[PDB]
Amino acid sequence: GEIQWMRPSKEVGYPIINAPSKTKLEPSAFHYVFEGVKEPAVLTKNDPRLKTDFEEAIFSKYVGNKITEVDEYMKEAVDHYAGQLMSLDINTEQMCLEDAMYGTDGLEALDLSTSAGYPYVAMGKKKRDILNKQTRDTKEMQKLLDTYGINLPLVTYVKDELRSKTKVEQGKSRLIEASSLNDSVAMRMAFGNLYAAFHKNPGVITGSAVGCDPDLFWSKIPVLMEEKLFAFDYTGYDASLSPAWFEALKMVLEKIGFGDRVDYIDYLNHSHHLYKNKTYCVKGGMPSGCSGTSIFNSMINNLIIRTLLLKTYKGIDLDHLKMIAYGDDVIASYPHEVDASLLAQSGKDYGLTMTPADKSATFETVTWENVTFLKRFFRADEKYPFLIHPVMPMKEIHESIRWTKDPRNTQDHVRSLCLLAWHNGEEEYNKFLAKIRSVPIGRALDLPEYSTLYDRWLDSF
Ligand SMILES: O=c1ccn([C@@H]2O[C@H](COP(=O)(O)OP(=O)(O)OP(=O)(O)O)[C@@H](O)[C@H]2O)c(=O)[nH]1
Ligand SMILES: [Mn+2]
Ligand SMILES: [Mn+2]
Ligand code: NA
Repeated sequence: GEIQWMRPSKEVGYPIINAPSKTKLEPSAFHYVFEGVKEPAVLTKNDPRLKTDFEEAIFSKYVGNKITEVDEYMKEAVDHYAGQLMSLDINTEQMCLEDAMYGTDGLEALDLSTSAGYPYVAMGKKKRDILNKQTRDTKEMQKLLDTYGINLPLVTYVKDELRSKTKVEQGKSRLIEASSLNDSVAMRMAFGNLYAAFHKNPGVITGSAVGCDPDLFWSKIPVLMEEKLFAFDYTGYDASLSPAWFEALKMVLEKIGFGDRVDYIDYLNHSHHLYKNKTYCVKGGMPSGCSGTSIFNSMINNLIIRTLLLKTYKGIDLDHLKMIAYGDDVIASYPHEVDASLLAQSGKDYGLTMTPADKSATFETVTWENVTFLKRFFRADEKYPFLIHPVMPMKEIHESIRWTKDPRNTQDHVRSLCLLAWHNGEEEYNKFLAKIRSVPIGRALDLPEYSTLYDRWLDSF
């Protein structure tokens, strides 16, 4: 991913975009009952905390495009992966504007809370002003489509979330590249059925975990994995992606019956962006707020891992590559051990910064004891070991609970944390409930007891 140019939006007929300069995050009722070292990410260039140019820091994620074409390995990876997906019978039909808007089996309705992007975010129009769950009115959308078309600029927003102290001082705030509602609707129409197929088939055949339910899914994973596990995390995956990777992606779409709309993928690749008063163009890089981002990111990852394997271990049997990805996050396995550090090396030649899974200092052996996927661990239940607990560290949970965006969602927010936490064991969960109930707000919430959660879990399978 690399920025080709950037200049004043007025210089090209575009309005300056307004983005709140104030975080919605504020200390919560539990701010002092729990330990935490994260603060609301920098949202503006002014933020007193800064220690380097904001503007520069945020965009540095666009490290450049390391590769130019789709080499032999990438092509073989394309063939093999496209091969597996072929065994899914993925319906190649377009998705009717209705289902694409209010959802259907295997796909949720568009999210009404998130932006609507240009031009609507500059005309003042909002999402609830275009559709409604009970009506399922295509007409209003339809008109806007005919009126403004597709391929509309991406409105870039700085993401309002918690970040480490360093990532604050280095203005390393993450960006949300929101795509116009039109575009999103189009893409959901073109790739609607693909999305469903994936959401409904998390596993090693899609090599995707998107739309999965950790409480149930963690138990199917080990069965799917091969003997030896390997993993690593990417540094700025999305932005590092070169145009070649998008092509490989189209080659895959093409082979599975979507050669039809591979055009849409071009839009994610060669991007048109609006950030404040400035406008820029990006060659490569996956936009963060786009319909399919998650899935396409995962499909590309299936291609990447296959590529570095064919390139490094000639003769390797991909049919025994068992991997599951979720965007940049991946968990893989092979009958034989492989050198992650070595694969990481080939990664650079392909423009990817891969590192020891979980900020390790070095690439060590990956085991069921130390492997994590989605920040979660795998831990067999003491009473019925054949059931696996997805275990999120408490530190993460402690961090999230010390803050709040909307006081009216404290019930839902804490409840959620509880659904993650209890897997850390009953003793641990109770200490958590205890502290929560050590202040008025907590004591007022409706939280599930350990035994309630654990039983409900046992029956869920
Ligand atoms: O809205 C956004 C923006 C960014 N991202 C994601 O954030 C990633 C980069 O933004 P991060 O701040 O998470 O950096 P990092 O995780 O790569 O840092 P390290 O672990 O390597 O030290 C990208 O690779 C993309 O997956 C989102 O998921 N959503
Ligand atoms: Mn990462
Ligand atoms: Mn990740
Ligand atoms: Na881009």
